[PDB]
Amino acid sequence: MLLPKRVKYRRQHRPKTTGRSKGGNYVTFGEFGLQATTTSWITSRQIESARIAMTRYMKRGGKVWIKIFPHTPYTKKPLEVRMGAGKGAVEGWIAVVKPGRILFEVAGVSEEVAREALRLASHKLPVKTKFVKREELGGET
Amino acid sequence: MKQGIHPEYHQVIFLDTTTNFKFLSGSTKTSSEMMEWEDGKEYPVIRLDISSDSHPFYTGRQKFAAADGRVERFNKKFGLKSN
Amino acid sequence: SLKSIIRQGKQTRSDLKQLRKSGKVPAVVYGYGTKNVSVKVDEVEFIKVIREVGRNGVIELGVGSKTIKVMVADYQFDPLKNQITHIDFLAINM
Amino acid sequence: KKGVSSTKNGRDSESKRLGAKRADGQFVTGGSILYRQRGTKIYPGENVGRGGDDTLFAKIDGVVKFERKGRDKKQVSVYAVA
Amino acid sequence: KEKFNTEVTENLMKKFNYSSVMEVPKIDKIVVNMGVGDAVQNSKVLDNAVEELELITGQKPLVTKAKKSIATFRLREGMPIGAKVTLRGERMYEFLDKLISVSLPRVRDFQGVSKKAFDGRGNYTLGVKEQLIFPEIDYDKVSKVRGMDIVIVTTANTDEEARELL
Amino acid sequence: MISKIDKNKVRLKRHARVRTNLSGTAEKPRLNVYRSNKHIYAQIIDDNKGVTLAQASSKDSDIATTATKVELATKVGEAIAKKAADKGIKEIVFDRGGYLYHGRVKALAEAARESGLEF
RNA sequence: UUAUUGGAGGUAGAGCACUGUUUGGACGAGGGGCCCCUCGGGUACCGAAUUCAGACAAACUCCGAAUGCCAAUUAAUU
RNA sequence: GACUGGGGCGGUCGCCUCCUAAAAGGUAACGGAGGCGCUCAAAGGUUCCCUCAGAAUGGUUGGAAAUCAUUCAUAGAGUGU
RNA sequence: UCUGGUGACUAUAGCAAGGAGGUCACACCUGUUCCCAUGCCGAACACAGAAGUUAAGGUCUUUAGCGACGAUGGUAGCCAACUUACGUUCCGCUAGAGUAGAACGUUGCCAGGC
Ligand SMILES: [Mg+2]
Repeated sequence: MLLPKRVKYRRQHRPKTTGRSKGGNYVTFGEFGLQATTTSWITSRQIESARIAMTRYMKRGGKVWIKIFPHTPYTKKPLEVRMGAGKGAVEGWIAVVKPGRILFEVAGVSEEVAREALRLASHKLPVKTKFVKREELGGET
Repeated sequence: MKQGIHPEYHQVIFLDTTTNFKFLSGSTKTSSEMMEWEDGKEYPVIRLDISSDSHPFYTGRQKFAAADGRVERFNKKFGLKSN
Repeated sequence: SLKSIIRQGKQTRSDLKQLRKSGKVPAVVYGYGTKNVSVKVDEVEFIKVIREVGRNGVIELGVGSKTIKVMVADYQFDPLKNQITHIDFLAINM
Repeated sequence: KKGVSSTKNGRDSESKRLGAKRADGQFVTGGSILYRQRGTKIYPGENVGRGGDDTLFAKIDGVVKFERKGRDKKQVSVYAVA
Repeated sequence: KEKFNTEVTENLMKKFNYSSVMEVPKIDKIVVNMGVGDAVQNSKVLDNAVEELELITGQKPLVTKAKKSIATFRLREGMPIGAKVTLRGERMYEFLDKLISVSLPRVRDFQGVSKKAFDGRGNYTLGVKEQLIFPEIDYDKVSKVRGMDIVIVTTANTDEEARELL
Repeated sequence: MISKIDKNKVRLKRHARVRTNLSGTAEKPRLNVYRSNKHIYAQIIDDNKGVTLAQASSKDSDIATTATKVELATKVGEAIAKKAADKGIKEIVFDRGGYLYHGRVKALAEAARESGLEF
């Protein structure tokens, strides 16, 4: 529907990626963060909505980041066509999420309000989730 | 030094102070400070104005020219008027 | 400073996932004292030992002969499972 | 629907069959090619001559041997059949 | 001339506690230069004037950077020179150039490393050869060099060869 | 700041550039030329042997040169030929280091042909 | 076919050193107005300057596996 | 006239480089990006010589764009196309 | 193995910084009559000299700040096989990168002086 998050293309058509597996990508900025866990990938529209939520329920300002950005398009072509001919026009952008990325992170608040806003996010995304504290990476050198 | 792209010069009398040589050099006739500088690769004799001692610039600060009578004068004038 | 240990055989085929499942843990220690060692260790008493001395404190790792003082370097944590793998020690200088 | 309306990019049969054509430890005859390439993806050494498309061959019989020179760029060098 | 060089040769060792004559600066290049945003005929007179001041031809490089917005590309340009060993040391004496309003002797430091120069202007005269037969007057850039690591030994150099500082 | 760098290095570039054309060490021995300000050296050498077969140094044996002269170069250029008679080898290639073939180097070579060693 | 040695390339993977994308900081090189001054102050956004950390790629790679492929005056089986 | 995700209209029909191409090669699609249907009497050959873009600062032509000027600059330039 | 010329070696050689020395090496260096030469210029190249000097170049000593090397361990991936349709899992080969440790202020050949 809406695609605010965008960039210079460099190219407008691309073979997809479809996810298999990974871990990692701990928290580095804030304290509290959301961990995606499971089967899907994403468009930007979704992320925007989640940001609306996470900005409202936190008054007192309260800081947010998005560690990821969609670097990839999502093509989908005219309605009720026969297959065959050249790959279709643009409709979307994509930020793939294996199990282990950390989409949303916050700090400036307590442990609770974070957790609420993150519930109110994970209902508004495909992926199952998990709540995390920044206490440890798996490497510090 | 190529031969066909190189000009030359002439003109005229050497000096009085050193031996009576001209060493492919100048002869510089000035008025305020009157050094007959035999120091110039190209044309003498040169009816010039400065020796670099004339103006208070190359040598340095000097008395050379007032530049003074004006200010002071007008000042005293206006002063005595109201006085 | 007190850790009960088994000594590892260094060819412990990918079924060592059993060890990690048992709460046991692999690790190594090196630096100034000796050349290289592979060990086992419990996770439980290790997370005790973190708070006990601190991150970079001086543990006396277990052998059976002389314990070696160490200043724990590194570990490779994994999310989605909430635990540690392959701790890294360091036999310090004096 | 069908036809409408596009490129047709695609110029898809474009082949020249490059690569390598001998191997180490291989007796070889004079005039024989070892290795096609472009630029100098491999340099020549001894007993070798190059051509007007950066091909490589052996001016003389022997045994093929590739080598390293400067941590990036290799070279090929026949050495004498005993 | 070099007669002064024998004096400053002493002054700059009095002043800076070196341990060697060899650590002293020494007479090095001049470079003249000119230029135009565009020219068609004047180049003949560029060479004319510069060849009249200096006793040898200046040369005509090109603008080689792709410009298509100030003029076309590779319009003729320039008259640089390398003036040297003794034509050089004679040239530094030729400095007599007050024309009318040279009351600004330009203390301010030409390149921050050891090159301090009296970059200047005009063709009326250079304190030498008043011509007064012109199409036009043109700025005549300069550089000047002493192998050193600081502008202050240099300012001491051209000052001890009696430059006006401020 | 500015510095006329040592001329050995640009010489070195000019030395290895010609060898890339080829050296000839494995055809017949190569003769080289170093050029100090005060005097001149020379050697012949071949590979893979790595064996230096000739040397002819003016100041290193016959001291007190004193002036770098073209003629003195000719002496040394003969002397390697005599020093090569014992081997008699053969019609050698002549390396130019990174130097011009103008003389005095050209004089060394010219008076090296004077002896019985050809190019 | 297997074992043993050697060998060409640059996928998976990993990564930011080029290409290009990107987030938040540090930011200073400096500006734009609204306004003061009236010579300067410039008070949100910024380019690039330089960098801390974290990311992305069939048509980016400082790197780089398993497999396969090419030969062996080599050996066993067939 | 053939292809042709029925056929038709549309589009293409030969050649060069890449990617898809699965670490040799080869390997299709109405898959994704670009071109070619020439030019040179020197831009060829050969012997010599040299090393650039960018950046910093001072200076007439002041987008710090024009040439200068050194320093830093491992190829970021240029390579008929 | 003190110096120097020329070769080989994956930059473990380097790069940055500082300390020391020269008339035996080399260099700066004085100069341009000749050789010759600079698109302007003896700056460069070249020829003739050796007035001055260790400043620079270059050589030696030391530094691990930069860059290159860099294991061992365990991880991702994957060849074979079993289950399974699971953005699969378990088992057996193999074995990265990144990274820590550590390594590193070169090593040898030939001639000629010594
Ligand atoms: Mg990948």
